Amino acid sequence: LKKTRKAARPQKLRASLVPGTVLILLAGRFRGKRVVYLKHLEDNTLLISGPFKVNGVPLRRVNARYVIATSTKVSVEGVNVEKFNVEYFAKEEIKAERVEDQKVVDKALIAEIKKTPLLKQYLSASFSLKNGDKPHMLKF
Amino acid sequence: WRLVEVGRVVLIKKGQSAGKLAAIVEIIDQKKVLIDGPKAGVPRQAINLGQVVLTPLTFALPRGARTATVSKKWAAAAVCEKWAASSWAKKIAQRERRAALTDFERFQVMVLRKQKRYTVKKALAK
Amino acid sequence: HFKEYQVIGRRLPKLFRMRIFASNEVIAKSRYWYFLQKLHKVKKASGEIVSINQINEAHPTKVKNFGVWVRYDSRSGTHNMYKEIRDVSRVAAVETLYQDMAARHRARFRSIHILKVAEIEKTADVKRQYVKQFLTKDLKFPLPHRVQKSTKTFSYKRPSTFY
Amino acid sequence: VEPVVVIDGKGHLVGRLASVVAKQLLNGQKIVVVRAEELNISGEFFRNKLKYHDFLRKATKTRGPFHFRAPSRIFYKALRGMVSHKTARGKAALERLKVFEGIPPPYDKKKRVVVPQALRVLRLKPGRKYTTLGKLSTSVGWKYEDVVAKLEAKRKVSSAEYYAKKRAFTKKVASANATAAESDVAKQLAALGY
Amino acid sequence: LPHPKIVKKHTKKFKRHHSDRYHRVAENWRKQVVRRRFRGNISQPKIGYGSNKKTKFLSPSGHKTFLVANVKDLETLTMHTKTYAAEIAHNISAKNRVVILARAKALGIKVTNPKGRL
Amino acid sequence: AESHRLYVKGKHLSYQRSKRVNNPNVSLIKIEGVATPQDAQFYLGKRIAYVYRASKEVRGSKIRVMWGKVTRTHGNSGVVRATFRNNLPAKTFGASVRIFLYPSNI
RNA sequence: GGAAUACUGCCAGCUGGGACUGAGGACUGCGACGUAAGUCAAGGAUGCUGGCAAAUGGUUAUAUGCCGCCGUCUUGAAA
RNA sequence: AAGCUCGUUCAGUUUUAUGUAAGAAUGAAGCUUUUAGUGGGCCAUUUUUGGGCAGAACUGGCGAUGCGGGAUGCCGAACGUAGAGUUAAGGUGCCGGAAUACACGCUCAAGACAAAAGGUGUUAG
RNA sequence: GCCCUGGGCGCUCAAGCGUGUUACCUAUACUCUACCGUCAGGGUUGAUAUGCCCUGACGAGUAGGCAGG
RNA sequence: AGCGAAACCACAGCCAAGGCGGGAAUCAGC
RNA sequence: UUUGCUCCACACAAUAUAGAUGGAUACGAAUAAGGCGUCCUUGUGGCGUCGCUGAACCAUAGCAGGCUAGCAACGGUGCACUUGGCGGAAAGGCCUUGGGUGCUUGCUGGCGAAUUGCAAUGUCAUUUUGCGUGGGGAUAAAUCAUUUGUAUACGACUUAGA
Repeated sequence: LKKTRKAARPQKLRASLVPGTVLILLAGRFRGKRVVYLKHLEDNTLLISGPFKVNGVPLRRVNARYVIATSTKVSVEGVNVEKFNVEYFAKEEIKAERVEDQKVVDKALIAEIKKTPLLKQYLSASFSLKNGDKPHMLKF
Repeated sequence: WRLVEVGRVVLIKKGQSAGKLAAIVEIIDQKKVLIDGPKAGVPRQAINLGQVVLTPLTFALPRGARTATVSKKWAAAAVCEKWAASSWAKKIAQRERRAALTDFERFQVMVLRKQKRYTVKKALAK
Repeated sequence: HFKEYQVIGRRLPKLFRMRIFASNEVIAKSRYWYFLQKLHKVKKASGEIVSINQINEAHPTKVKNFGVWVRYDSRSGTHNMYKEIRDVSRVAAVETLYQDMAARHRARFRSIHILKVAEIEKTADVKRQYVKQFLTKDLKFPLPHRVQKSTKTFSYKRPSTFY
Repeated sequence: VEPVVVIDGKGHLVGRLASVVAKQLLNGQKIVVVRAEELNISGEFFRNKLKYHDFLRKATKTRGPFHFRAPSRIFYKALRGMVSHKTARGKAALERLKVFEGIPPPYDKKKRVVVPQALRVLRLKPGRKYTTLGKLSTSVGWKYEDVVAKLEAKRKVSSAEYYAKKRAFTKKVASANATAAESDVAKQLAALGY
Repeated sequence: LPHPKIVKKHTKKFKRHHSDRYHRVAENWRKQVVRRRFRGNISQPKIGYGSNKKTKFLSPSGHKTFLVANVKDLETLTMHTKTYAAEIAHNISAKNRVVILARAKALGIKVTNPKGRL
Repeated sequence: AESHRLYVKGKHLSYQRSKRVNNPNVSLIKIEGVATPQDAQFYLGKRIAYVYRASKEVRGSKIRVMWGKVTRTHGNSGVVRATFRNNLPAKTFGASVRIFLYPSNI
């Protein structure tokens, strides 16, 4: 095999994705649910939180291309997401750490969510389309 | 019955000036007229009646008035304030705002709509 | 969308000069060469186009009752015709005349000769009623049976044509 | 889009209406036509009548041409020539079409629709002659026009009372909204577009 | 591995023109509107359908099929086991088939048609 | 919420074709609401899914789905060309289709 | 007196959305980055991830979108 | 096809000489010798013949010719098997894949050999 | 200028006519790339061969001729 | 209620016109 | 035909969709005018005003939508009943009185969501048919035969009979 000259350039994320932004998932068991972006992982996935205590969505890895960006942002500076890593999702039934870490993460974000009025209930409600909707026109 | 005349204010339907207000300065022929709108920034140019819709408002304008005179008369007549009070301008602004609503804004709108509907239904019958 | 150009020639002198209306300088040069044969006996290889320059309207912001003399080659010879057109610029006035000729006499750019165009600054000088009617004092008239381009395939309100 | 669309033939043009209905049918949209007896065709009565009578005698010989009298069937024939009939796709498309004189139930209690680009008044130049189709059907052999009008007259009645009741209900709703105005929820909705 | 997508170009095997209508006509391709390659007619085999050299004669498993009928023939593939697979002829008795299969398995040569008469 | 829809609905018209020649490798898909190619530009690259039911129970379920993609716009009415790994059967002419919102960029 | 702007042409200007293509096979060649090691979009794709014991797909029947009896004959290609 | 030997010699290519010494442009060879087949008319054109018609001196095209368009029999384009994008002819109300697109007027019955003549039919100099 | 006497459905401010301006429909035509073959040029053995290769162009066709199975 | 062929057989056919071409089964007329 | 036939309740399968994935979301009449609210000296009347698109209206928040606590009203609404009216064009639907029973996101809280591992429509509609029980309802008709003679080429047709 010849020496292919293709360097692993780091991923470039679209400007519409910023930490603390409200994300919407279009695929998966949580499709249609509203989630909060936290950190970008080395595997090109997005670390997000429901938070779990609000809508039941735990910390999960998601792909940007399947996520619709929104202008609504919330503070995420107080959450120490450095603990999470790609190795934190390997498996080779819920693990004990998955509960305590999720609770700790949600404790530092439930207050911020409650700071903005109607944001808790807004996240608790699953997003869905309606008759006559025109996503291209809508800003989301 | 709206009639085309000098000083008649009109709304442009299509083009780079679409959505802006202009006034008829001089009629060229049955299908083409000369319009201007210094306040809206639309340059003085001729336009066909098919590309413009006449508004019910009207103000006095000298025939063949230049850009400065047209702007002065438009400012003096204050036709902009009358236009905003018209139901058509209100509907245009409402449509623009509704199209500009965000998803969270739409959810808040739905919550407020439910709150209003509860009271409205309670007010009936009684 | 026509354009006005001034083209001169001298067969390599008298410096014959005329005004040519064409969509581009290339067509203007060809029309000038064609008109040279009609005006006098000259060929393309005889000389060269001394100068060609586009002429822009002095002020495309004033309505002018252009008086135009046009000669066209009908199916049975060529006849001299004169008309008056109300417009804002010569470029638009000549285009309107061309469209009118093509609609009625079916004469087109191939068989239409533009002689002279001049504005009329005094009323009662235009002898054509279709232009004379627009020279009166500020008038008003409606636009009955107006229509709207309904993008949606279906309508529920039964649209009205009122203006 | 509604599962089924009802089109009011009143003041419409046979040609454009048939073309648009056929195009929608080919796309897989169900459409129904009502008040077909009031449909209109461009041109004076004599021209349209002659164009139809000549058709009745053009021969294939009864296997081909049929002296079909119903105006709804005439409209279907007009739309029939605009569809790829005699094939599975075209025949299946025609299955989603129904034409009835007047407005029989249960279509009466449902919102009918009109085609803006197929309006006879909108597209036909004012002052020019036009044909009402009903007279043509009556002259060519149709005899149910009198009964159609008689039982359509009852359609306007009762429906008028329903409209009056709906008008009263909307008056009450408008009054409730007017007294509901100036509320905090209403003010917030107005600020947020709605 | 060196088994890239093998594009057959034309999977449908050609059939003699009008062979279906008449029984006497065999399906073996034979030249003669077909000669004029009219629209809506069967295509004529031509140089355009040539398979790539690097993948010609290769089975979907990415190995060449080599007929074998003796121990020496199977052993000859010991050097070319990576590319050539063994194939037992239909005339080989079941008695020698066991020995051939055992030798192929011991030398790593794959058998295209195992279980024959077993 | 009563409505769980997350994909823009549409219709299937016919494959790319001429007066007498049709290539099923390209399918013309109409998207509800779209009117001009400019609006359809947003839907480019979106996966198109067709859902149909069969009596036999396939390995995973009773539902079978085809996974396609959008290629480019078509016509002045906003029609968009759609390509599938397996071309849709001709019987589905005029049938509805599902256009998902991913992959997205907004 | 002054700019602006429509139009034309240039950018070895910038920034995206979408479609097909991955073809070559250990390094030798022309170039950019760098004070040097070394790096690079620089004579053809790499890195990661998920579903799988019928997987992908083949022949065939039937229905859908479009297309459509043979050799010799006069020889104007023809019935 | 068959030997030589010159790599250059050639051209259905284009103006001044008066048809050319062309150190004018553009493109890129010769003598042989024997070896299968080859004896048609025609569409359009040319020379432009006379009184309907009949031969005719000529220049482009088939015979051996697919494909798109014209419902079907001149225009485009001349052909390996495939993926991707733009077009020719011809089209964008449906059958039929494409804008019931914009702009200037026309027309009441048409519209996709009769023009010799008339209309108090309609619109212009 | 048009009318009167002299492909199917339908169309009538055309979906008729002439013309001007943009967009779109798609041939085996054109542009980029994957593969077979022919034709042309070249590397090749102090062994890597009627072989292993690199580069370009070309691909209609009856009788007829040649070549390969 | 017998005893069992021959002729013929690519395959066609219900007509509107031009490129010379808009339905079970048998009994009664030519 | 071991409820055989039929209409229902529950109950397991096959069968497929010309192709749901919130709502066909009801006047008439004119298009060189019609509504809406009001006035009434009631009219083709006066007054304020709406169009120029549905780019809207009704709804839409909960494990695809659960449990439970508190506040304000007895309004909104899913569903089993009941008094009564309207709809005969293809009426087969529209409702209306009264309570009963869930929810109510109108407002404020406590509970579980994870593992489908970064997605694989991630299965929720009925069209028809087949088999297993219980709640009722009724228990007939035609052909041949026999024959008729208005009919009758032969069919066919028209009859009488437990």
